[PDB]
Amino acid sequence: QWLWDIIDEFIYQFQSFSQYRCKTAKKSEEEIDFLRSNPKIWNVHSVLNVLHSLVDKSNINRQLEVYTSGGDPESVAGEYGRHSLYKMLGYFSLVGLLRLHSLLGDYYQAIKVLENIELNKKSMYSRVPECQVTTYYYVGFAYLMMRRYQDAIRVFANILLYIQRTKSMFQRTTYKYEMINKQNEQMHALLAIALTMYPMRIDESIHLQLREKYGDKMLRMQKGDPQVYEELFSYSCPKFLSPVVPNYDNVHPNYHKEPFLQQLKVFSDEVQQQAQLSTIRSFLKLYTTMPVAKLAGFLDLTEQEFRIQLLVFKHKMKNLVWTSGISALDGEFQSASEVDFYIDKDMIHIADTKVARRYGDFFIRQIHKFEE
Amino acid sequence: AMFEQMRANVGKLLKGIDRYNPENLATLERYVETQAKENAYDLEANLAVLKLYQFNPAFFQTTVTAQILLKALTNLPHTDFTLCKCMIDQAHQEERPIRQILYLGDLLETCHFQAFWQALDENMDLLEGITGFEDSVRKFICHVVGITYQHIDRWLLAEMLGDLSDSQLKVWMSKYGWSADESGQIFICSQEESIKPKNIVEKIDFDSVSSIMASSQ
Amino acid sequence: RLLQQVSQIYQSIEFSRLTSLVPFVDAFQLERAIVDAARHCDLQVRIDHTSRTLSFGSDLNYATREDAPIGPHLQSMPSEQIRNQLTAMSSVLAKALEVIKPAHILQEKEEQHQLAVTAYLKNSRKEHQRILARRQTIEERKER
Amino acid sequence: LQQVGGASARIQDALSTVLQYAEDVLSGKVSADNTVGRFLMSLVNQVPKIVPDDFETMLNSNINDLLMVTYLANLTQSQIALNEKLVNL
Repeated sequence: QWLWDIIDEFIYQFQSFSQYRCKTAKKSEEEIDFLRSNPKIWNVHSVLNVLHSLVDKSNINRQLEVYTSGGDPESVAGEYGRHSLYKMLGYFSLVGLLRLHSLLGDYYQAIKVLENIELNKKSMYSRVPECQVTTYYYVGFAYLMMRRYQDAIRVFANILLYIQRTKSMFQRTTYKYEMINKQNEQMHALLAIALTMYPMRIDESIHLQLREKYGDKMLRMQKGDPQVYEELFSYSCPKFLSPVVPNYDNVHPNYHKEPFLQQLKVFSDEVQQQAQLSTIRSFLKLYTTMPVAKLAGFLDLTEQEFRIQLLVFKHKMKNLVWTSGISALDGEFQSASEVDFYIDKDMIHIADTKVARRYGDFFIRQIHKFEE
Repeated sequence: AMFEQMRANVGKLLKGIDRYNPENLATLERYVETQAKENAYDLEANLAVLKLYQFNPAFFQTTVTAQILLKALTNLPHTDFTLCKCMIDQAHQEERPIRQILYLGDLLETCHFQAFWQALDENMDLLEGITGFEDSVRKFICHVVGITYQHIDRWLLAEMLGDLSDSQLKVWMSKYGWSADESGQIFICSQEESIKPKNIVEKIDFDSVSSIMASSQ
Repeated sequence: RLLQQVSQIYQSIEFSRLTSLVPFVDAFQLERAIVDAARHCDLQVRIDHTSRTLSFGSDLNYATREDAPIGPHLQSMPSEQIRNQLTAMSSVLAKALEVIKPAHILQEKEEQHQLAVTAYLKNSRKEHQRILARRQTIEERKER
Repeated sequence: LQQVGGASARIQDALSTVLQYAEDVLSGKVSADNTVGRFLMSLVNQVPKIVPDDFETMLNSNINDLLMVTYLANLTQSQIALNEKLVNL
């Protein structure tokens, strides 16, 4: 207990948000002039959705462990929000991509996200920095499971622009820069753990001491080890649903692990499937041009039971990606370049320091007129 | 024929607020009946029958949920298969032949075909209960062979395509851009496409740096 | 001075030709004499011992220095010619501006000549009468 | 760089005179052909020939050198300035 007034204080406002803002608040003037003259804080409309997103995850784990079917904050977040957020005449505020990341976000607690190109299209307003960290991490983890892996370098590079120019000034992240920037580079490095070794997107971004901490992990992938499905799965384990708090822990019947067997046990068996491609990619190309004697020379050099090994060499070569045409007369395999890219961060680091040289001069030129 | 009018049921009712009312399932498991008889498609509504299952376990139906993954095997090589495989809870996987059909998705990405065509337990009539499962899952398979070959003989081709003769092998290969250049080779594409250089000669253009070149000048 | 003169013409010689070329030193006195005129003093001489071949020029990264001898002279190596190539378009085209003698731009010259020489005779005695008033402006500003 | 771009305009006017006579000296204007003929061939012959794979190793690496000194002078001057935000306290 001690958390039941935490929901009940804020959901009494969240009851009103479907009531006021969808039904009647297109010509509502009297609540507006209360919010201009009385209070001291101006940013409550970004407080009132996003702190309500926090407090409902605090009570989804509470209610779903006390009521399975038709939970009450499953009702007030899920069954009230979505048509009430977008559909009305123009809410000329910062809520534009904010409300769809609730609408995609409540489409994301249950795993059924299929909608990436449709919400890409519909936006006419600008982006919030709180919006930008969640939306590449949401659709990139969607593409981590929906396996657009050659564009997964593009989605997780987009989040890592890293120019903060810090704005705190009263907790405006909220609580979520350092945790989620830890998150999005980790699955990015776990992309370099799963999809070995095509990025070359964390090598030019960050230092090499952190990349060797995963570097201990990714060399376990290659020939031999059973924990490589497990280190991929357990480091994603606070990232699948992210549950925050139980209020009642009674294990006689548990009645909280039945939603855990919903997501977690069936999500783990596909992490065994993730490093299977890494066992297809367990020969990095060191010998890539062969005769037909050295394809069968590759059949016995990889493993025993060499003839017929082509029934399991095709199992060793075909998971999503592998491209070479084989000859039968002269036996020529083909060779696909692992080729270097070149330094574009010399350009970007001019733009890193030129925004910093102007802004260190921008903020502190006010200082020369604040105190002198 | 019957496709167009029931597409109006799923495309104009279930694109909105009704999705947390289970009275769409009285035509949606009938849409599970629709895809078995006329090879229809609505994926996000075939996900929507499974959306009702893990939020409400009181409405689990066995005969509905088996065929929708088997028809998601007809929506392989498309990678929505990974999402819908984990959409059924683990509490509904102990039953049989659900264990058998979820094991079948494991053997197709790693391309096992001796179990799929020659050791297949054909005791269930729902494989013929869906229309065109052979033409759909080989359409997955003639797609994946076109990456990996430039020369293969037609004896070893029909062995890995599950034991159909040359009387049909030339018909299916007339469909998909395959010529039989004889004894035994098969023409898919040229050499020079898939050396794939992301090459050394990548450049910096005039307009890519002129953003910074205007202020330093 | 042979290497400042063979390197402007040749691009690949064997070293075996060159040790017959100079009769009065042995090979190892020669070879050290080659390399200090090439790292200093702006030669282009490269040495490749796998086919015993010297290469003059053939390195298009080389930023040339100021303190080289410009001696007996030929067309230089292309590292002095891929640089300073926008000049050769800039020099010879304005020399090619003569050899046409193009008749339309000549009339824009002389009308610009005639208007400029008559702009002096129209604007004469209007600057000199203000500079005399500017001359008095000194003798009130300096006293200020 | 407006004077760099004016040098292209200096080229663009000076290109215009030889090219306008080029459609003249192609079709009929061939009487004093050889004195402009000896000069237009030598202008195209005084400029030497590389295949452009040789060029981008010269050009774009020098671009990676000139962009490097743009960052590095701004690496220095932002630390000249942030030292100056330290000493002006």
